[PDB]
Amino acid sequence: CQPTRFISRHNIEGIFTFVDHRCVATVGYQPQELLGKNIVEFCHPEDQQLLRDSFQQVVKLKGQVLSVMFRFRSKNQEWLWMRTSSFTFQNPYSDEIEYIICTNTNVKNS
Amino acid sequence: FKGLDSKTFLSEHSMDMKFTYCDDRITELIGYHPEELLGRSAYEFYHALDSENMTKSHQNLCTKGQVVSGQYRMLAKHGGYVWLETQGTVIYNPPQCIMCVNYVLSEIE
Repeated sequence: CQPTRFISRHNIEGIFTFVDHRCVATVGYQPQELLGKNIVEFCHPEDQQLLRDSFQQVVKLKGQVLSVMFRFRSKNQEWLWMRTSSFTFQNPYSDEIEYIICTNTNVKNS
Repeated sequence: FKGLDSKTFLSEHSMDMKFTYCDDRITELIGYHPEELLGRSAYEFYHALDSENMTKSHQNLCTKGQVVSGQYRMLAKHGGYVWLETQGTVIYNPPQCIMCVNYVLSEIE
């Protein structure tokens, strides 16, 4: 059974700058409802600081994967557990600011 | 001349390198529509002379979790090859899929 997931790209502040249309099946929003908002805006209040701190650390981890689990508000206003696996990318031919690539999976908290 | 973002595209793969997702950026670069790639192994697109090196690169990714491919050639939809380099990362669970950031190093040749 294929887990339901979609990819996103964020600036280092957490703002969605690219959203894969698989998000509609995973969380119910159109990409345009996510683009330009901070992922923290969709995060349960108990998990917000964790998710902020995860974005802050993934840039210190030399491009390695950092995972975080948190509750994401779906378009139906319900809390879905998500496991986001993120890592930074920087094109080595450039000195452009790195950005963060995430894969966002709906998972069980069991 | 193209700016960095316009020569980069993300792809996602199962562990056998079949495409499970591809960014629409690939269309301007290489000609493919994402939907025609789904279910095709990436290895179908690698130049013959890069095949043995990409096999080794895949084994390194599966063992280590992350890899940089080094330069290789990818077949474009309307013939020709482009040079690319790819950073691959395995996404593991509680391996699930491979995430590729692909950067084009050349015009179709």
